[PDB]
Amino acid sequence: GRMHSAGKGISSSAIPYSRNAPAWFKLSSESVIEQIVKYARKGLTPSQIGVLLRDAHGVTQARVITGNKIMRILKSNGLAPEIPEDLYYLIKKAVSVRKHLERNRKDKDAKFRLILIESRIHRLARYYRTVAVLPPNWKYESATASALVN
Amino acid sequence: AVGKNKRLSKGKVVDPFTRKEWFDIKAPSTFENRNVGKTLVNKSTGLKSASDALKGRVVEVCLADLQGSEDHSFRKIKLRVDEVQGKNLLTNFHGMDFTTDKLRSMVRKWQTLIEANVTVKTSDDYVLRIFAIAFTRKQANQVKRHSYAQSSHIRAIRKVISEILTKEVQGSTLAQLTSKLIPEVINKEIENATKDIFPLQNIHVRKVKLLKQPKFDVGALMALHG
Amino acid sequence: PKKRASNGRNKKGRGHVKPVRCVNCSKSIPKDKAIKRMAIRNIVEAAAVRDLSEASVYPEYALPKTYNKLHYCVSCAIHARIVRVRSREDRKNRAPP
Amino acid sequence: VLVQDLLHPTAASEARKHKLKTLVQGPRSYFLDVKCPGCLNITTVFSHAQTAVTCESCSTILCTPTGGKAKLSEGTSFRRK
Amino acid sequence: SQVFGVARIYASFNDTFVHVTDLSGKETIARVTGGMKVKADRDESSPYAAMLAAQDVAAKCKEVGITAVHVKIRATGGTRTKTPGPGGQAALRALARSGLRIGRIEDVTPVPSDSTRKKGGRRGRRL
RNA sequence: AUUUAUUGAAGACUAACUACUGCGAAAGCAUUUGCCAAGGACGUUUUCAUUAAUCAAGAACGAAAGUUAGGGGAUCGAAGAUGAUCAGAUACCGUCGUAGUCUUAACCAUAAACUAUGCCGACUAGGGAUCGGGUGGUGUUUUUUUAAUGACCCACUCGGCACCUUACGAGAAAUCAAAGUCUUUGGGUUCUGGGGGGAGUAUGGUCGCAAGGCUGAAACUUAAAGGAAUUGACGGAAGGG
Ligand SMILES: [Mg+2]
Ligand SMILES: [Mg+2]
Ligand SMILES: [Mg+2]
Ligand SMILES: [Mg+2]
Ligand SMILES: [Mg+2]
Ligand SMILES: [Mg+2]
Ligand SMILES: [Mg+2]
Ligand SMILES: [Mg+2]
Ligand SMILES: [Mg+2]
Ligand SMILES: [Mg+2]
Ligand SMILES: [Mg+2]
Ligand SMILES: [Mg+2]
Ligand SMILES: [Mg+2]
Repeated sequence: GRMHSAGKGISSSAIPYSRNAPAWFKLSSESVIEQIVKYARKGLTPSQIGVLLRDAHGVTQARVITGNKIMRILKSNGLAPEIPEDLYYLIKKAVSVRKHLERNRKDKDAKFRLILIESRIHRLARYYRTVAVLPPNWKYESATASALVN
Repeated sequence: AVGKNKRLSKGKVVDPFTRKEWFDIKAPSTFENRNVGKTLVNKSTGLKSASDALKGRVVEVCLADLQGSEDHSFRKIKLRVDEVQGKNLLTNFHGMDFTTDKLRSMVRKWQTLIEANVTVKTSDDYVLRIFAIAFTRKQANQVKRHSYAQSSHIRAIRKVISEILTKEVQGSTLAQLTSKLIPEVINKEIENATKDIFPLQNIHVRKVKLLKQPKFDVGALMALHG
Repeated sequence: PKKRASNGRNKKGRGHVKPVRCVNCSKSIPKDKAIKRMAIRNIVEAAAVRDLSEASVYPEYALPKTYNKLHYCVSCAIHARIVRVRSREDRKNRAPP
Repeated sequence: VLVQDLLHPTAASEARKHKLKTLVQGPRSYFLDVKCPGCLNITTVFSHAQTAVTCESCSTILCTPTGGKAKLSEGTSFRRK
Repeated sequence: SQVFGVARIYASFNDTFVHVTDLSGKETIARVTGGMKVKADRDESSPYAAMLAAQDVAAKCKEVGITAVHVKIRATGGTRTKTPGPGGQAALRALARSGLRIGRIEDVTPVPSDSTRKKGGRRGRRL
């Protein structure tokens, strides 16, 4: 794998066999759900919410404590982003590389890496457009992208 | 070959050692000896004022002969003549440096060479470039055969060496710096500070060069030669 | 045919290694392909050792050394009997003698 | 070896493997309950934390993140939950 | 009781220099080279020419007044050979046996930190 | 003159450390430090949920030499000027030396650009080293004798650059842990070849200021050209008797 590199690493989470977890956990579904939407109200993405629930609170993973997933909880409570999280992070990585390239033109490596970053952006944008979470005619172009980051 | 010269000049002698005189060279007081040897200039004729030709001479001389012991045998000391008074011409510190064989023996392979240098000014306004070298070492019980450092360790060690050199050279004058360089206390200060980062044997302070000298100010020079 | 598995050099994972000059003929050779030796010698060569030891102003003197790392091209190392041609079975020996 | 029980490996040999290369993959991490000096305030902290987890009563920071397992602060008393 | 100069033997290939100076190195006594003692371009760097030059430098430095010498043996250096030529050990042993006293032998061959370019081309000196 | 000493200027390079070691898509990358973005592996009871593999068209980078226009021009040095060697020697050797070598803004787009081994995936033998991360060990050592640390040691694991031994197997062999799982012939996909010359030539396009790059035949000619090993013979190769 590692589609834009030669790396072949196997490092991922190995989630447990019990889909109903963890039998030292006494809290209720509504308490962790209000915790989730409180974290979302102060502007945190589902990844950071899950990290905070995993470490500070004991929440093994939110799909097995509650019924649904963190993004579904946010979307149902009305705090869903206009563009998905991985697309947003790839666009802000691209805007950092373009600002550096404007400053330092002689960075051919940055030019190469920018081509890779924008290839990943177009692959996600094609997928998200094909499931209609982005409207068709959503296009990534650089002068729009510097502002879609805010 | 003696006979191949076509012309010695394009165009077309009295003994020169009678005309010269001796002069005894004196070390500053931060050295166990003073008498390092003798030097020659012309007689101070009416046009020449031979002391003035004799001012700018540097004599490099081993620390063993200045200090008596033979443990300093691999360090040389440059002594600059700084005033002439009556046949016993008076010198001053101009620079330490190692010898080629000592440095070539220290640097071996399957270990990391670590260098640092700073360009720091002292209390009496000389500008010094101090060089330091160090080399990684194996532990006892170590079975792998190379013992390299991990190149952030080197960066941290070089930071600690630079901060120690800068701290010691401000707040020392030069005569204090020579009396610090003789017993090797800087080497022990470096080894005390760096043992908690990596083992790092052979922690010698390499050459020191004067880069800019302040104005003459004869009283401090005469303070050395008692 | 391919004579050596290592291509006669030591380069697995670079693409380029910056070259050195032969000490004998000034031929440019990659640093991994060279024939590096290390010439460690006393300066007085063991025949003048008694004359200088009795001529010294010092007792107990060190008799110091010269250190040099010699870099040889393949042609000069073979011509100077530093390395020589070995048998097919004996080329695979990497140990020094 | 040409005959072996692939369905019932020994406990030692399964403990030697990587977490994904075992028979059924599962985490080797765990949770701890950590008690901070002073106020009792038991709190559950993940073993490989990635965050500077603090107890709600006071800034009495319980673990620091590292490349692997979190380093628990020195006066702390943990139990493996 | 002993008065010192320094000896400064530059023993390259193609010639050999014996050049005594004072301890400061500005005042020169008895610079005699190898080629000043033979009748051929070949033997300028011979050990025999080296010992004759060292003998005659020993004579002139004793009659000047120098009794002992600090010896600095040197090769060409730069981007050239760095091993000493054939006349080095000959000159050293000759000024040792002549009656001068010896001290503090050192090598002063100028070694570069990645010098400019060696001559010869990338194919070398093809002969 | 050469040689010695004290300083100064210039431009280039980054020795020793330097290795069957590291990073980079390749070309390539070795003084210190600061800034600017980037990346792999590891860890992970985080998050999305098929978003993937390979790739005509099209695109970014691409050693050296070369070109255009400025700067800079220390060293080496195509051409050239010369001194030898030689039958001849505008070659090898020696002394100089222009362009170049360095840099900025543009081109060029080739190399024995090589591991002469396309990329992705699964399975099939052992072994010991090492590089990066993690885990475990009341393990040594340093420091506040006790602590974390750091550096080592032992065991395991993930990812890497490789190496050694077998020959399950493969192969024409040399050899190969992939060049195996291929007449018991089907995991996915892209590119190239079809006897040797003529020939990477003509011609037509197309890119380039040029030098040239990329596409690219035929008439005709030929019975071999070639690969890997074997035994001799020879060597201005190394040893022995
Ligand atoms: Mg891909
Ligand atoms: Mg994989
Ligand atoms: Mg052959
Ligand atoms: Mg290459
Ligand atoms: Mg260096
Ligand atoms: Mg390294
Ligand atoms: Mg010519
Ligand atoms: Mg090819
Ligand atoms: Mg494969
Ligand atoms: Mg490891
Ligand atoms: Mg490994
Ligand atoms: Mg690797
Ligand atoms: Mg053949």
